[PDB]
Amino acid sequence: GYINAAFRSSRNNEAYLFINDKYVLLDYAPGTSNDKVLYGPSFVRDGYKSLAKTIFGTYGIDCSFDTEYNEAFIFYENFCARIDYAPHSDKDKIISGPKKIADMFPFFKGTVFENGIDAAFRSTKGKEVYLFKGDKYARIDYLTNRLVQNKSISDTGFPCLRGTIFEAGMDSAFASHKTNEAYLFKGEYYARINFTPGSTNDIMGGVKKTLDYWPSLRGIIPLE
Amino acid sequence: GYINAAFRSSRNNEAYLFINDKYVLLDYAPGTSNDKVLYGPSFVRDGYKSLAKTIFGTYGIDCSFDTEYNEAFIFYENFCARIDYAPHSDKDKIISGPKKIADMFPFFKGTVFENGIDAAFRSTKGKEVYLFKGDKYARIDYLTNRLVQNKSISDTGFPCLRGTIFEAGMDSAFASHKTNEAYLFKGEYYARINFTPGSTNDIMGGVKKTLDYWPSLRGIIPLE
Ligand SMILES: [Ca+2]
Ligand SMILES: [Ca+2]
Ligand SMILES: [Cl-]
Ligand SMILES: [Cl-]
Ligand SMILES: [Cl-]
Ligand code: NA
Repeated sequence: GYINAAFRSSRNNEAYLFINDKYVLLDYAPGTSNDKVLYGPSFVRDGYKSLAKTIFGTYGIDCSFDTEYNEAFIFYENFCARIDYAPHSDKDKIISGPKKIADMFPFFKGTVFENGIDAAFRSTKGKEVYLFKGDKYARIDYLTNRLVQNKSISDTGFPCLRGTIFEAGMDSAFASHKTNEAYLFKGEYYARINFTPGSTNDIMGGVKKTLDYWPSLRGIIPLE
Repeated sequence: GYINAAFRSSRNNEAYLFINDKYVLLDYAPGTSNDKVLYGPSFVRDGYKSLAKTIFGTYGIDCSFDTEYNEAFIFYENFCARIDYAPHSDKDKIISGPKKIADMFPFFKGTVFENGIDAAFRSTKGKEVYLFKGDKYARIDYLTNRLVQNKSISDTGFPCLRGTIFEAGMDSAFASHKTNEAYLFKGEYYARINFTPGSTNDIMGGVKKTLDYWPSLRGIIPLE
């Protein structure tokens, strides 16, 4: 039971992390630690009124990514929804869905992404998102609803992950409030990366143990 | 666009039929051809407002059975919920779920029923129910949450069904308010059967074309 999904809040330096059927709201304070739990751990169904009687409320959220304003796509197995997460209030609502992935994103039909997605993060470019499944990644535009390029190997688009535990897949991710940086998680490990839409990038600090650098998560992960 | 799910109402001679993402409430006037549409066709989304923001609202119901009082279990693929259908009123609500079938009914783990069920009808005996998947059927008690006997081929428990289209599966079923009768559906066909819990068992006037004997369904099946 490690971090299964995450997205960047519209609130500065804040991020929602999903673990099993629970979530935490974190001030992740980039470049220090110093990170601090703001809310949770609590059941998704308790913190998100609009998700209470849904599969997301029962089983939690296994992938997500922020889009714009106070909205985010959330996933569980082959299903997804777009929600308004109304940060710091009880006014969350389902905007679109819930739908199967294939009905929300027709271009994933007959692909490995059809039955579920491992992780995703929001790009700094237009309305683009990177999504990950097994050792593959996709790059999409969620507004025009299109695949920007062929699905390919994670290391083809992210050469800096060659030779690390992340080359074979990742469990969760979110974009930082710092431009062109992102966090990737897998088991007890994380990495902070600098990406640039195009190619040639780097890992800032290498693969670190998560609890060594996110002290706020000590009594939380791994969740029994 | 055929009947996918159905259950018997607590109100005398009324049944709910599910087709695609819609439903109809029928006075099905048994042993007779004076059935009549009490309500619908309507979207499940619209008739049951407790389901509007769930997978059941988006995709409809593919299996169902009444339990007792004003309750019924509903299914869509590997998911199910127990609902109060609060007949001839608003105020329908979810009681339990949505949950995976294997979480609601743990004895189905590792069986063909784990990922979905074709059809079901409530027994006259105790809190027993007959559920169908492919050419197999199960007998359960939903109150005690117990598989009552081994999973058997459908023709092992309903020999009368041998040599008919039903021997290989049912799309949909519900129990009649008439004691020990049930209706079975598949394609443009249906049968009415007299069953006897724990014994054998017969067919009432053979397989008939549905539209011939259920005129109130004229504009409704096949739905687009
Ligand atoms: Ca995940
Ligand atoms: Ca069915
Ligand atoms: Cl998944
Ligand atoms: Cl792609
Ligand atoms: Cl749902
Ligand atoms: Na998923």
